[PDB]
This record gives sequence, structure tokens and C-alpha cells, in this order.
Amino acid sequence: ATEFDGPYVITPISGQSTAYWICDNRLKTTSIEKLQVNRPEHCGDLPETKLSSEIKQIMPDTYLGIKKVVALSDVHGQYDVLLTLLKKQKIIDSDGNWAFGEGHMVMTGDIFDRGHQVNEVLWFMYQLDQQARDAGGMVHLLMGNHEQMVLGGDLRYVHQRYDIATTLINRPYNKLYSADTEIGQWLRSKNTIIKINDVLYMHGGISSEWISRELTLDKANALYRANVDASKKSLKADDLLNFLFFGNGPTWYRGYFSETFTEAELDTILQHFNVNHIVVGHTSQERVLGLFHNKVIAVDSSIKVGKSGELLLLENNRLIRGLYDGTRETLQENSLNQ
Ligand SMILES: [Zn+2]
Ligand SMILES: [Zn+2]
Repeated sequence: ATEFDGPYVITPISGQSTAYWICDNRLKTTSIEKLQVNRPEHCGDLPETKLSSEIKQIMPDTYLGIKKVVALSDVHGQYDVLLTLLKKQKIIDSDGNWAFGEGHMVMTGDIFDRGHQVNEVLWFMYQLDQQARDAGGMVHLLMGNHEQMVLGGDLRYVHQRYDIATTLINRPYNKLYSADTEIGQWLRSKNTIIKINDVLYMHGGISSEWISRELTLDKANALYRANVDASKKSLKADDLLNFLFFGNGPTWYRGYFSETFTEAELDTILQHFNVNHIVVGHTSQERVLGLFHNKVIAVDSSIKVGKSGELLLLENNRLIRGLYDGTRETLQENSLNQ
């Protein structure tokens, strides 16, 4: 079985973009006209996208007064599962397009790796970003540890199938998502940690080291954008970058899932950010669930396994689990845990 994969789009600072397509284990290269990334013939059902003049703008990391939010994470290249979940939960319409109005979606990282439909997910999320903006809503795609790994050249977890693209396009996988690329430029605009209303969102979690380093959302998000292309040596040698990018930092920390982590300790973090909840991915669960009297909501629902997933809905002072079958279960209402 040969592959179909792409497109990989190069976007220079002036002038037309170029798209690279893997079609039946051969490369096709097209010149993009009028921002429309159109697939050549004989190329499967690979995604077609209109390039955006707006969604690569860097957006705020803090938001007030947002009526409805949905959160999910760790798709890990499972496009079919993502699409089914969003369809069943009525986040998208019958054409596959944003249907969430002025709502906000927070996807807390880890589109890349393990799965076989990475570019399908990426281009879908790019289109959804634009569509949400056009509706007056937003998609917040946050950087996870696998975004950071891929962009930085840690390729341990890339599906073997992508060796076709790296051979045919003749560059390593990190350079298929470099700053010269449309997707790479889009990703390099993204935040890592955000606050919406009384909720903090990030991929892994916030450890007490954040507090001792006197970090802020803006300072961290800016350093993440500026240094995702730093060498490992440089990241490791800078004390602060080392914190941010590695095991105890926002995109790797798993302390909220440790059997010794205490709710008291969580309370000090909640207080530090003046939030009531922290929503995290990274550490895979069987379902969207709450921990510590629903002060932490885990939204890695194991989409990576390729069978099902779930989301979290925050609306009307409720926390709601949205199941893969389209049903809903309340986790918390007003402040009362269910
Ligand atoms: Zn993950
Ligand atoms: Zn992760």
C-alpha cells in the first residue's frame, strides 16, 4: 500500500506559496494560485485549504467574558476520531465546518505523532481557526510537548509512514514544519498557556517551580515562541528555558496525576493564577474526567488509541463531559460536584 500525504506548503515572505503532495508514493509539486491550495489529480482526498491572511497573528493569552468553551487534546494524528467527536458533539456542521458560533475551542496540544493522519488534523485545525474567527469565536491551538519535539528535531514518535515525505521532499521531518512552511509559521504564532474566564489551560500542568521563577503567561508564551527553534544545548543551558521546555515545565509536567500530589498544593497553584480550574492534556485518561473535586480536568481522552474521544464543555457555570456518542454528563454544576 502506497501513501497519500500532504500538502506540505512553503510560504516565502513575498510571492506565491508552493505545495508538496505525496500521491501514490510519488511527489507532486504545485504552485499556489490565489491562495487556494488545490490538490492535483491522482492524489486521493488530501485536504485543500484556502491560505489565511489573519490566523498566523499572535493572539492574547488571557480572555474574559467568554460564554462557551470546548476543550480537548492529544489527537496524535487521529483525524477520523477527531472529526467524529466534533460532529457528534455539534461543534461542526454537516459540511464539516465550524458550528460553534462565538464559542472558543481550546485544543491543548499534541496534534503531532503516533498517528497516521497528522496533516489531515493540521489542515483541518487551520481551517477551523479561520472559520471560528469568521464566526466571532476562536480556536486556541496550544503547543504541546510533541509540537515542541517535532519543530525542534526530536523525531522519536513520528509515524513511520512519514519517511515517504521526508525522502521524496528530501528534508528531515522537522524541516517539513520549519519557519519557511505555512504550518510552521502558523504553529510559531501559537500560545502554550492561556487563561479563559476562571480556567487555566495548558498541555501538561503548572508545577510550583513556575511560582518560584516568578513567571507570567506573557513571558512564558513569548519565550516559547522565540526558542522552539533553539538547539537542545541552548535550551538545556538556559535555566529558564530548561524549566519551560523539559520535565517539570508546562508541556511535560505530570504532577497532577501523581498519587502523592495533594489538593492543598493544587490550591496554591489555583490561587496563584486566580482560577478555579486547570484543564490539561498530556497524561492520557479513559475519558474526560475531573480530579481534586474537579479542580483539574483531564482532557486527554486517549484519542491517540484511534477508537474514540471526548471533550469538555464549559458553559452556564457547568462543566460537562461530551461523550463520543454525542451524549453529555455533567461533572460540576454551579460549584457542586456530581
Ligand atoms: Zn499526548
Ligand atoms: Zn503530551
